[PDB]
Amino acid sequence: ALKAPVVVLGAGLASVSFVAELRQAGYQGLITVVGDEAERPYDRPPLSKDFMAHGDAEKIRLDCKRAPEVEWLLGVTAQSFDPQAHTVALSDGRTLPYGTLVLATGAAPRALPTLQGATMPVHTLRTLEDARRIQAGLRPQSRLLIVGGGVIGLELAATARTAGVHVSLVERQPRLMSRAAPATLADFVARYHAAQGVDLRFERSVTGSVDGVVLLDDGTRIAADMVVVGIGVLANDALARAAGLACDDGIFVDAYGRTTCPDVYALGDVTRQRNPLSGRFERIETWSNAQNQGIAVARHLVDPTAPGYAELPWYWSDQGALRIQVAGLASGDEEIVRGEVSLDAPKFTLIELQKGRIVGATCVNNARDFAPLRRLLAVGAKPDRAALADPATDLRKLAAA
Amino acid sequence: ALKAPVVVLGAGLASVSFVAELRQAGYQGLITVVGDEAERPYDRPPLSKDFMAHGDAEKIRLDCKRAPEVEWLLGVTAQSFDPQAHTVALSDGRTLPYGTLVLATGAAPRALPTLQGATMPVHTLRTLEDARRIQAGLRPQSRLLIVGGGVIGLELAATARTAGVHVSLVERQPRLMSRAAPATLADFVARYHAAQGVDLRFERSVTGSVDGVVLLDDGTRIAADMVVVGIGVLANDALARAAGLACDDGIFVDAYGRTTCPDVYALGDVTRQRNPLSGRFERIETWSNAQNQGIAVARHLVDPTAPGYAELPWYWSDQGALRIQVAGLASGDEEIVRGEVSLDAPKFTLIELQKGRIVGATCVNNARDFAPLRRLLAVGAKPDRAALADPATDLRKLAAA
Ligand SMILES: Cc1cc2nc3c(=O)[nH]c(=O)nc-3n(C[C@H](O)[C@H](O)[C@H](O)COP(=O)(O)OP(=O)(O)OC[C@H]3O[C@@H](n4cnc5c(N)ncnc54)[C@H](O)[C@@H]3O)c2cc1C
Ligand SMILES: Cc1cc2nc3c(=O)[nH]c(=O)nc-3n(C[C@H](O)[C@H](O)[C@H](O)COP(=O)(O)OP(=O)(O)OC[C@H]3O[C@@H](n4cnc5c(N)ncnc54)[C@H](O)[C@@H]3O)c2cc1C
Ligand SMILES: NC(=O)C1=CN([C@@H]2O[C@H](COP(=O)(O)OP(=O)(O)OC[C@H]3O[C@@H](n4cnc5c(N)ncnc54)[C@H](OP(=O)(O)O)[C@@H]3O)[C@@H](O)[C@H]2O)C=CC1
Ligand SMILES: NC(=O)C1=CN([C@@H]2O[C@H](COP(=O)(O)OP(=O)(O)OC[C@H]3O[C@@H](n4cnc5c(N)ncnc54)[C@H](OP(=O)(O)O)[C@@H]3O)[C@@H](O)[C@H]2O)C=CC1
Repeated sequence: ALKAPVVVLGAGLASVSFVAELRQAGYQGLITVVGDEAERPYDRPPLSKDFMAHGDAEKIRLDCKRAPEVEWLLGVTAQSFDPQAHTVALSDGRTLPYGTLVLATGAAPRALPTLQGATMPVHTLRTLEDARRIQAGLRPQSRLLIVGGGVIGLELAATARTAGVHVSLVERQPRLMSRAAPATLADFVARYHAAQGVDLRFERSVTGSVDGVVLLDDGTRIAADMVVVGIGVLANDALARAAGLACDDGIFVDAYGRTTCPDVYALGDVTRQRNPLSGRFERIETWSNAQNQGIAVARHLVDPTAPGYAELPWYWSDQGALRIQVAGLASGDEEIVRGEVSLDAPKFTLIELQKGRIVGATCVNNARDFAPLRRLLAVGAKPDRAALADPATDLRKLAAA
Repeated sequence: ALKAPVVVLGAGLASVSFVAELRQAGYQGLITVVGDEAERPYDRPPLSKDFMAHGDAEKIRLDCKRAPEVEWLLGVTAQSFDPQAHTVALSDGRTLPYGTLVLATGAAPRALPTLQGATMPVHTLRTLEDARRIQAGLRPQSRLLIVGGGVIGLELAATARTAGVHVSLVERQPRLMSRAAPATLADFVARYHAAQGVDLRFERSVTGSVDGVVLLDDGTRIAADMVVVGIGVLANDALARAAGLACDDGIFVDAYGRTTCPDVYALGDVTRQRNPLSGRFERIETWSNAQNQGIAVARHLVDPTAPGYAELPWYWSDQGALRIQVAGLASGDEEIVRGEVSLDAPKFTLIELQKGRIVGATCVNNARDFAPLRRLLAVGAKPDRAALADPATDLRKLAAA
């Protein structure tokens, strides 16, 4: 079942969470983690916010305290694994044996093919190294072009604007945050960023670039000092594909984290997995999934009577004045709006229903309502829609029933 | 690896092919097959053609000669399996032990929700029982409505027209065969069926029905004596889902037929698997996949040095005067047309290319060209596009190089 020794590939949040849970659950056998970045394991969300702005990496490290007696092979790349021999080949020339192999290799940013041969700075934002490079190439009154209106681009937009950087943003879709956000939220978010001076360009794609100017598909030009591309990520599933595991931009796993290869597990951003709400497989890229799927897989490995991973997806995104929280599905057959949707001290809550049942929720600058909404979502609650809209209703009270 | 005893769930083409290959490859341990239909195992394509027209089921049975010493439990439903206990629970009250479990349970037709409460005959066409019922409810000059312009509906359309049945066909898409057919082929096929008297209704959906009349979304009505619904199939993956395997309208498998559950394999229509051409996972519903994936999985189970399943997808469809064969992707960046596309003695070949490389092909009434085109497709050939178009070119010769 859980067979020693355990080897984990990747040393991000998912991996750290997994190995800390193994220890906490009582596994005392060998754990070796292989991490290609030569960095003390660290959390990524500050890279678009407080780290980007203030630059102290020692405030963003992950705590490995709950993972004692782990050897972390930092700055080392796993090059292949042989699932028959039960071995992993490392870039430093060593080989690791394993009883259980855990793939927690995450995802890497998609490149924009039309900027491949560019002769101006073009960066993506995923690592400490990326953050440091983008940080050092921006100055107040510089001109930053962001490609992609996802949460990373928008988080960077906010931070750049606060620093006095002029920001343009090109998005292929008619709206921002098309991945996992209610249209009502996306529209408001566009309203917010436009008011903070972001120059938004919708339904535009980059067709190429020439000597410091980016070219768009509507025949026009944008001049920038730097391009940051944030058009999503792609699973780091190369080792899995080579070794014969089922993959498709992500390693297919069940609720136990099992791949199609015996004794090989996967978790976090690298996985394609079931979303219990939609009942479909999806590659979930959220911080909460990385942590929670990692814990769930570990728990069940040590104690096979534990249930499989069962959490419903949620995320937050901090974008300047907007502290955004989103849980569940972006849409249902009904949206209930609690509060006013206003740039004047923004504060509101959205609730998505499907046939009377809560299937998703959004809070903007309203954390207190988000926890109880997540509880209602989990148990498939069907509150009175009238009470859901009524400002006088205590969602915390409601949730407690 | 291959651990006795072997239990297979489902007794269709995929299952028969799998168990015959196990025997041929040298496995001599127990094989028990559980098949819910109380029928000698049989092939389905004649159900829309020669069986529908002539009604002799003894011409459509699968040969189990190459699968000696197999117990076929016909008319028995597997209700669950316990992958820990390594047992399968049967509807007759018995339990089967297994060393290796193989899920070959196929797929069932999708129902049309707007006809659920209908009070006129509404059938789907998948089994011998379906065929017999549709057969007995049609008469010459009866009015048949077919919902769905896939190969099954079109095959039935042809057979019904030949029998003197009036046929209407409603399709949601602007074209027929939207699943896996080049647009050039689909357009011609519509031309053919219209000329044979089929009343085609595109971009229409059924909204319901009232007392022998079907209602459409454009506010209109179609009167028919019988509706046959052919809007695709859904994987029979219930046992897999309950048992904790990764599934999403189909059981995820790698090229060895492995699911995410140790000692459980799956093959045929029930599987979601990698299409090597598109590099994406797909549920492939072709006869050739059922047979060939079943053989490939068996071969590798007996002999683990054998390669995994590697075939590229292809199918045929016999529709009246049109003997259609299609291999690979429906489209690339270029289509080459060999011959004239004409209702006057139809005979032509399409070739789809992607950056010089053959990625798909179609033959209509030209079997001799289809085999060599499949060989060129397999090795990713890049023939001179000029020679591909030139009528004087021998594709068989070309393929032999
Ligand atoms: C700029 C930024 C802002 C973010 N803000 C938010 C946010 O507002 N909200 C939110 O929910 N999430 C946010 N995220 C955080 C995010 O969701 C987590 O970082 C992520 O989900 C963690 O997943 P992971 O541990 O599986 O993968 P990763 O963090 O990618 O870790 C995988 C590691 O494995 C390494 N690796 C890959 N292949 C190999 C190999 N062969 N050998 C060794 N190592 C290998 C990778 O390089 C990587 O270091 C943000 C991320 C970024 C980059
Ligand atoms: C009308 C018709 C026309 C066709 N014509 C074409 C064609 O022109 N071209 C083409 O390429 N293909 C055609 N097909 C044939 C087709 O592609 C094959 O029949 C199919 O791919 C076989 O897949 P299978 O063996 O995996 O599944 P199936 O044939 O569905 O066999 C699975 C069996 O398992 C049974 N089962 C499911 N659950 C359980 C359980 N819990 N316990 C026991 N048994 C269970 C099912 O009832 C079924 O009998 C046609 C099919 C039909 C119905
Ligand atoms: N469910 C989840 O997994 C969610 C994850 N997050 C976060 O998302 C982050 C990563 O994604 P991010 O970088 O922000 O970008 P996104 O994945 O959000 O994508 C942003 C936009 O880029 C567009 N795009 C994608 N591909 C291309 C392309 N080839 N050319 C031009 N445009 C393209 C997309 O449009 P289009 O749709 O047309 O391709 C999309 O509108 C992760 O860090 C994660 O934390 C946030 C919410 C939910
Ligand atoms: N690659 C493969 O797997 C292929 C399999 N085949 C054969 O396909 C057969 C089964 O499919 P078949 O029954 O013919 O139908 P199809 O899967 O071909 O679908 C036919 C049409 O039905 C429409 N449709 C689907 N769902 C609905 C719905 N809920 N309401 C209204 N219309 C809908 C589809 O449109 P829409 O797209 O909008 O949903 C589609 O255009 C199998 O027997 C197999 O042999 C043939 C070629 C390739």
